[PDB]
Amino acid sequence: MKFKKPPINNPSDDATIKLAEAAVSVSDSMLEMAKVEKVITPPSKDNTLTIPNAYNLQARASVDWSGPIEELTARIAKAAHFRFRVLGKSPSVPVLISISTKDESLAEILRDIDYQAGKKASIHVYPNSQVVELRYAKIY
Amino acid sequence: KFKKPPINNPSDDATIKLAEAAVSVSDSMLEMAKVEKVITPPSKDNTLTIPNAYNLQARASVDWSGPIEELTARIAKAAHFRFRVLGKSPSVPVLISISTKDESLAEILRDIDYQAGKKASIHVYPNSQVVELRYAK
Amino acid sequence: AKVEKVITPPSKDNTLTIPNAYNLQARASVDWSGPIEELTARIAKAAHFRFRVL
Amino acid sequence: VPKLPCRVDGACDATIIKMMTDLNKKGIKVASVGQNYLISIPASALFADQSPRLNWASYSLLNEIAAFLKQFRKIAITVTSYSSKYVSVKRERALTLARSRVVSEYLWSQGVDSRIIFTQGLGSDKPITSYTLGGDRSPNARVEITFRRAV
Amino acid sequence: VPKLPCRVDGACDATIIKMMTDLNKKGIKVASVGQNYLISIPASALFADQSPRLNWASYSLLNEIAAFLKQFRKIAITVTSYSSKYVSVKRERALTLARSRVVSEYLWSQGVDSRIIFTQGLGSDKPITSYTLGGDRSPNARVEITFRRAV
Amino acid sequence: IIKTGDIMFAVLDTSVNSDEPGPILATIVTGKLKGSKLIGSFNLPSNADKMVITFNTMSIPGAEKTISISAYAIDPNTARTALASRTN
Amino acid sequence: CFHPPYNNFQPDRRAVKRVGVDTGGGTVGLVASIYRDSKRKIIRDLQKQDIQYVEYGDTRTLIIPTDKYFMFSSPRLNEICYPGLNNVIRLLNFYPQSTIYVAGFTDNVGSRSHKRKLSQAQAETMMTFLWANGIAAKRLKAEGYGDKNAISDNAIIHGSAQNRRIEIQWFTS
Amino acid sequence: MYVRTNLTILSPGWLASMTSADGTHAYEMQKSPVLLVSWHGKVMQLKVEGL
Amino acid sequence: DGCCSKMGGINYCDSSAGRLVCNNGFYSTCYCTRHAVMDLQFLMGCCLWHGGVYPQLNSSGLVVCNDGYVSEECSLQK
Amino acid sequence: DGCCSKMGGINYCDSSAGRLVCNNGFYSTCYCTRHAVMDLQFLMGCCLWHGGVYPQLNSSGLVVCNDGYVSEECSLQK
Amino acid sequence: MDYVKPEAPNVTLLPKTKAEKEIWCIYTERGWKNGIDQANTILEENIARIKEDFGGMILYRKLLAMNMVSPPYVSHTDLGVTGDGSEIHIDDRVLRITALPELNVNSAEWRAAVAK
Repeated sequence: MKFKKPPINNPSDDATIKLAEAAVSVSDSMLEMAKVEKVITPPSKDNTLTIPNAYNLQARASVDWSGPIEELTARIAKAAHFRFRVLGKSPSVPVLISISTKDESLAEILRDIDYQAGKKASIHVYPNSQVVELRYAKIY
Repeated sequence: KFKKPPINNPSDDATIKLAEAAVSVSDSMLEMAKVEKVITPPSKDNTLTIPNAYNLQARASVDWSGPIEELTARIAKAAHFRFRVLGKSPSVPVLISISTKDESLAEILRDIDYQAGKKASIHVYPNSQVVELRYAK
Repeated sequence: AKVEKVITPPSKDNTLTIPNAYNLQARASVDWSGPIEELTARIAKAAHFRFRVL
Repeated sequence: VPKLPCRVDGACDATIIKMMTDLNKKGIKVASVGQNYLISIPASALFADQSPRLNWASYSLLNEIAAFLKQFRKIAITVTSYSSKYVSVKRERALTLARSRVVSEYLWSQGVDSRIIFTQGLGSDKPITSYTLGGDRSPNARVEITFRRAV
Repeated sequence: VPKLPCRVDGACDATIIKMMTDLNKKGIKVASVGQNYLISIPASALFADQSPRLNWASYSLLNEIAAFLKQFRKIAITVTSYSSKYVSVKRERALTLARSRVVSEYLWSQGVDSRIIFTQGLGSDKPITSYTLGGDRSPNARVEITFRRAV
Repeated sequence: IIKTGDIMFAVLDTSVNSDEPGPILATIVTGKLKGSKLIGSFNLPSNADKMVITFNTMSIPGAEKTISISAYAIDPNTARTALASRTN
Repeated sequence: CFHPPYNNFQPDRRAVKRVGVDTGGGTVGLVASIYRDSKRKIIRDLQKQDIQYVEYGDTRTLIIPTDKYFMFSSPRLNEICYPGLNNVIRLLNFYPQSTIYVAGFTDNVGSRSHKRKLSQAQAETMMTFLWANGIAAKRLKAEGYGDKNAISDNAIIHGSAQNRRIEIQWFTS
Repeated sequence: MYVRTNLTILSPGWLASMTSADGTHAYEMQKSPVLLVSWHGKVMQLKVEGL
Repeated sequence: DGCCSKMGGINYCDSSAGRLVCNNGFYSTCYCTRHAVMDLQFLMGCCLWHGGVYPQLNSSGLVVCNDGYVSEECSLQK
Repeated sequence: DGCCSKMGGINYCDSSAGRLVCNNGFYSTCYCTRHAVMDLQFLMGCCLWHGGVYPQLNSSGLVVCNDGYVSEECSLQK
Repeated sequence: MDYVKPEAPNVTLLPKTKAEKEIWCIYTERGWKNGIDQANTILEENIARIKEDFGGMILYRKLLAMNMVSPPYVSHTDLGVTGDGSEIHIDDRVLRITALPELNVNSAEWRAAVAK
């Protein structure tokens, strides 16, 4: 007959509380700015065409990387048994990507990577030659 | 017998909120990058293709930082291809840095074209074994 | 306050009512500050209507 | 120097060779050459008959596997699965893929400090013997993990 | 800070849970969901047969539920009633409305710390029992009060 | 600014008998001036009821200066002027 | 014996092992078995656990915490509270004619479509587990709502922790 | 005095005030040891010392 | 003294609520932080509804507030 | 203390890795140089993420950073 | 937050009675509480500061999408080989921003938003 309420956990901490109370407004701001950006510009194309899937891309990978692109892409090409190609010249300021995913396709990881690159580097794959090429953009 | 819980698991009410907030901001920035990245189809790309003739299959370790005309002249002499130009040289030449330890000549030419960009390009004809360096206007 | 308050009849309210055409039944989350012309042109294009000004 | 670590925490070579000898007497093979190390495990103690579903008693085995794994330093861990020819190629490849996915997911749930986890299976493509008498009782139906100790 | 009260005035959680347990043993429905509490009383213990006249001894129970409600901080309480169908629809609608008015007026005379008391009466519009042989002796002849414990 | 007649602490670590006057050093341990050293002397009382220290020459580290604020001693944790020693 | 994976969805004979280890008395084993399968002891066990059962009127309801019963941000299920799951199916075996509704609820933060899809997936996997326990699909309705009707408040951390939930409702007839 | 909150002051009167996107208010005004606000339709006092 | 008494006891204090969250799933009536909802209906302090007491050291017993209003009631009489 | 226990003992310190190497064929756990890869994730000191502490002493009790920031937790007060 | 742990306790006047020992203990406890509050205050102010900067950057991005702020404009000047007979630089590029971003006054170029 003793009363209770279900959701009970370990006791929390006030700094985490204040972190949550900041992060909710940060996430809300991100949500509305992403919505207004999606409205204010209609997309037309996706990197599915530039990076088409093929065989031996089904080997899954879970990652936590926080460095430059090139070592990570070298490990990817080593696991993928595909030839490596680099175009353009490396800039002075390095390009650093933090990725924390869970067991996705290699093609989707690569599409995430080029989306992270944006307008600095681009990714192409030639399955006719079993190669993967990255290119630094012409800039300044 | 014993199945352990995850070690650094979000077992706290603040931590799960922080985690889903992280998921939200990551998804927002992901679709921002998706809607903002601009590409071209791989049929409309204006890059030099690979003629894949047998003379281009040689390998080299080449480091260079300077002009392009003498460079592709040396490449054509190494490939036993005749070489010519098409246009007039600008006052400031286009300087291309190359650093490779092992590469073949066709993709060497492809990255040369990629570094050249809009100001010049290269055509390679394997019917009569020639190359030309075409300027812009 | 009852005697000094003024009001308007609900029959003679000079507010444009809802014509309830089916293109007008959509929802939006919109914040805007400023002029009126871009707002009415954008909501006209959202409504897929023609537009005019007098 | 007292403000610096004398040794990396959670590391003791006597315990390393102790659990290495325990796994050797258990039967799971541990191969060490240069610095790249391989662990070969039979699948019969891990799963049921041709199924991508674990056993309850294998959780302590996975626990001590992760205890061995958190001991070292790494960058990438590669896990691959192998089976026997049963009906087709596709079913067996999917079975090995599911087993590799499950073991990689549980290992990431455990506190290994890897940066990259690669998971895949092959089925019955590269047998370690021509002794094709057994199915799930054959020693070639297996799972192998591979990594390299860094620095 | 000693001038600041450690707890809110006139409250003790042990007293609250004790009188809540006593009232649940007395036989009235107490429900807690999140921070929202709702109390249901059978009307046969409160009124006469289909009439808005009050049993005189029931004001002790009214004082008890007033003392229980004194321990909480709130703004809005919904007071409604339900009944059986006797002759019409309007009869029990007016009866439930008037009984809600009576109990809300006495509660407002007593020590309510809220700001809004809502009075509605519907009668026999939402039955909650498959059993329908009783009239006022049915459990559907009832009153209820809902609120949220705010902050 | 140090106010006219406030409190500070020091530590005495080098001993002397009250026979020949000379420099004696203490080190201020807390407060505004940190790492400071103070040299001074003592006086000879004709009566054996107490013993006090004449401290005059102060040095503050960091800046190479020498001010000469003069101050005396009190017995710690008794707040008296006596010296904890033998008089027999 | 027994299997912590739900005893492979097999109907557990709890009485025979208890009366065997008690006869190793028969009467005290029988009264212990009826004490174990007695509904009030099951309800007190569910009160010892973090799952809320309410009976009032013709409707009976169950409230299940998503955080303590699932892995985070996933329709996959926690594999620890399976004694709670076994007691859930043991209690729900008593009423083989009521229609069953299950619903999911989440808090206020995130994409609206994400909240709706997450709650729908959680309700669907819960009703899938219930269907696998033996009850046919004609009595089952799964709905996943987001922040439509909050049982708690989101401006308080503890209330927001209380907010996400699993609701089970069933009538009498 | 500069006060950031979400409530609305009653007693002293402020020279300026600002409204956020979330309805939180900021007030710039003269100093005071006390404030009066309405929280949820209920009046309340507030004390600030060390002016 | 006993906030979650005859209960599971104290779990923690939520400063989002400024309240003692008990081991049982209900907030206690006790506050922890000063940033909580304490309904204040009576207070202390001289020179109220002013700028506070003017901080000069008047030689006479007459006192004034920072707004200029004279709080002779708070001041000693003569 | 004991690094190469249950082994052949410590053979030598390889400074290219900065680590000990035991008398078996394997690398050890302990290190010998400070130019190695230790995962230092806890630090002390004040005026961090700034220009460092100010080397010139302060007449007052406050402490400024070389960036110009004030380290309040490194500053004492009453 | 910075962290210099002090491990130097010095006593001015030692406690002799249990009453003065008790008031010393509770005043030490109250000072412990005060230091806790000050740490929370500093943390909260820094939280507000970094949230302010993040909100300012994301509001700049959102207002640029709202077409109220000019983008920055930056020119490039490239030169080939340069230097004396002792020093050479193969290609130098000098990048210089010439037009800082700013808000506009002409209201007509402001595209609003819509949603579904």
